[PDB]
Amino acid sequence: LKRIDRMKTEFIANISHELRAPLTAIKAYAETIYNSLGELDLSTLKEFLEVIIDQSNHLENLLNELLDFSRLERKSLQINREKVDLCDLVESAVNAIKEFASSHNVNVLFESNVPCPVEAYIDPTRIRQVLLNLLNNGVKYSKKDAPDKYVKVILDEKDGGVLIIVEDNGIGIPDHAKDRIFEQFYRVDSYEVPGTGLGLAITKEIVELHGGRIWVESEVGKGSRFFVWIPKDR
Amino acid sequence: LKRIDRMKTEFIANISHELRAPLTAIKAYAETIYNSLGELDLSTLKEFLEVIIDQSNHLENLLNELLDFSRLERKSLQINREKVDLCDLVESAVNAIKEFASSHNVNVLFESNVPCPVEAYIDPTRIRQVLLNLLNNGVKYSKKDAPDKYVKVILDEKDGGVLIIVEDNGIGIPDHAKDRIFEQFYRVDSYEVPGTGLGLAITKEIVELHGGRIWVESEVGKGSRFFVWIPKDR
Amino acid sequence: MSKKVLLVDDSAVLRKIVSFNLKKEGYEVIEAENGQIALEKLSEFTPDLIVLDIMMPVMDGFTVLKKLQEKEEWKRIPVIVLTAKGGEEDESLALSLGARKVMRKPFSPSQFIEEVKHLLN
Amino acid sequence: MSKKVLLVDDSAVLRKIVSFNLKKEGYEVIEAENGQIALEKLSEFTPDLIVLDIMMPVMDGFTVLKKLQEKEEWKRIPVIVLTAKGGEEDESLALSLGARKVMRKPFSPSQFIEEVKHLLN
Ligand SMILES: Nc1ncnc2c1ncn2[C@@H]1O[C@H](COP(=O)(O)OP(=O)(O)NP(=O)(O)O)[C@@H](O)[C@H]1O
Ligand SMILES: Nc1ncnc2c1ncn2[C@@H]1O[C@H](COP(=O)(O)OP(=O)(O)NP(=O)(O)O)[C@@H](O)[C@H]1O
Ligand SMILES: [Mg+2]
Ligand SMILES: [Mg+2]
Repeated sequence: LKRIDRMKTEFIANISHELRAPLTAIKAYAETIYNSLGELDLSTLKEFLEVIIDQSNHLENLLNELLDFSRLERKSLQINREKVDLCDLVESAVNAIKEFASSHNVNVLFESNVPCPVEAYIDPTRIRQVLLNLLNNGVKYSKKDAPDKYVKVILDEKDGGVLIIVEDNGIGIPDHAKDRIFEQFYRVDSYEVPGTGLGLAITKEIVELHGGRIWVESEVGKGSRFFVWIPKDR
Repeated sequence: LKRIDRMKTEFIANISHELRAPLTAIKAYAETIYNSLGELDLSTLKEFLEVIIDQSNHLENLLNELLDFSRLERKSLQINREKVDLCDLVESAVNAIKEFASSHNVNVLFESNVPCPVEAYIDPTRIRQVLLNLLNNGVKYSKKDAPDKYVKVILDEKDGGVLIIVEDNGIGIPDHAKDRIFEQFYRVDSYEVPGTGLGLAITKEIVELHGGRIWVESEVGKGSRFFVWIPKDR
Repeated sequence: MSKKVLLVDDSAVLRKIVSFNLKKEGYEVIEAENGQIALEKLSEFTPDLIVLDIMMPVMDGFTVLKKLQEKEEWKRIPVIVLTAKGGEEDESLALSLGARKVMRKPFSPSQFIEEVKHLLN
Repeated sequence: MSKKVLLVDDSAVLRKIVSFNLKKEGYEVIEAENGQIALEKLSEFTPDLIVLDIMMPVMDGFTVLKKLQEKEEWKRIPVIVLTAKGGEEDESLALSLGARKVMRKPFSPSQFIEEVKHLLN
């Protein structure tokens, strides 16, 4: 009854898939700058260098997912709560991924049905990772052929706790897989998309360690919406 | 019963250790060049670029190890034989490691007891991987810092097949661990040494697919000697 | 007149680093984001060498190779396959589909350029 | 009247890029391949800021930290821990051993120099 070992070996090939693309860029751009120093103006030199730095951050995301995976098996993943302004924290996360979404054309909007500030007793680092994870998934799995592509977070306070929503016009999760998207290693198989299946598993562990829950409401083709409920725990 | 799942997760953490060091170097060097373009002389610029290309090749070895691990599971690894002079093959492997050996202060040798050429119906690509693996291990787990560190390759033909010996002044393999180093993921955890564990596992698969076998003779402190026997063919 | 090559890949990051090194030797680069667009740009002209990725949205590289060696004007066009799929059978399939060389990612820019100059003779 | 920094790590590949970015700001660099050599250099002078790696041969970074808060001539030296360890156990441990700040590997050089200057003022 231990078919989890069968799923871990597929996680290996997924790591090699996530490692194969940025390594191709780092190796090619580095040897290019080396053997073509005289054929580089200062703009293309900085551009190639910045491409090298961008791919290392992709691999840095891959390294941090392997460490947080080690902390889900250890069950040692801990949260360190601060008194953080929520609309301030979600603005710092929306600001960061705004440039990445521009490379794939996606408007990252932010609305707040409650007045900023929205203070809470949460860990700003892990919640920001939750925001950057849900926003990275909203832009990546967003439809390609479509005009005015967007992804919008909504700050709200329902049932005492704080309810955050992440809406997008993405491809939508089918009604048969919407249950297992939070389980580890699970991914909606449908081409050359890099992924490991741990994004929502760590997102689920971070939110549930904060004392709340996270679920998803999506339609096939229309869009996707993720919900995160967390108490203030003053 | 099924501790293979336990030894797989430790290998997952080993992938993160193998990824953390070159990524720190690629991130640091590529970002220094970007911010210090007005302070980098051309010697240091090419030197920093050279470091980036070197660390990218360290990660490329990591990518190809995960791909070969995916071939040991599927049992899909095949060899493509062609009549290759073995002397030109080993001399092509001791020089592809001679620079990496001089960095860690150690030289390579080639004492062939049979005059060249030595033609054999083998796969030169996979056998070069066998040689580079035994040489890289002959310089990685070498002596602590003792004088006269070397790694020797002895070409011979005994018992109807070609017999190669890889000698070194390494730390020596303990007699309690000499019967499991070829098992996957195994590594004598006797600190700052990167280790995947399946280096000799792929080496064993390549040799046994060529028809022959491979064993190890080692004494603690005296050094290590790996024996590879592959028959000649038509 | 300068040489012309057709660059086919879904990764714009790869198309830039290959267009640079291809233009470094004096060639003219024509990009195509997938296999279907590559066939469309194959109607405006006929290149002298094609660099083809395999895993691409819409139309994959194996389908481009099959469409190539069946239409005469495209039969003799040498095609290098620059694919991340370094599988055992993937190389033999693309080679059977008419490819002159199959290179794997990550790749060396100097090695790839020297192979392009080989097929252009 | 420039500041001098004691850089401690077992990888010359790291010490190279850190000694470069430290000398960029007009600092002096004194290297040490392990923790025992770092203490041997600590008898010759007294650094303004110490950069300390954890995973090292001979003498790791934890023992160096304990011997820093011991000898009351070094107890007031600001120490930056540049380690590959990331678990909350390792960070809080080095913090209790007298370290001022712990940064994980990989690290941003601009943020590292910013913290080096924040501790030197
Ligand atoms: N915004 C979205 N719209 C549509 N489908 C989604 C969205 N977010 C996630 N999914 C699907 O749900 C699954 C979520 O898997 P996840 O746990 O995020 O692993 P992952 O995709 O590898 N994340 P990462 O490693 O950060 O790229 C994916 O297979 C997607 O197909
Ligand atoms: N030349 C050598 N001298 C002494 N010990 C060795 C030598 N080669 C291998 N070993 C031992 O073999 C064990 C595992 O080797 P191996 O199976 O190749 O994994 P690895 O070398 O750690 N992986 P990688 O280096 O990434 O290929 C280590 O614990 C070493 O102690
Ligand atoms: Mg592709
Ligand atoms: Mg170290």
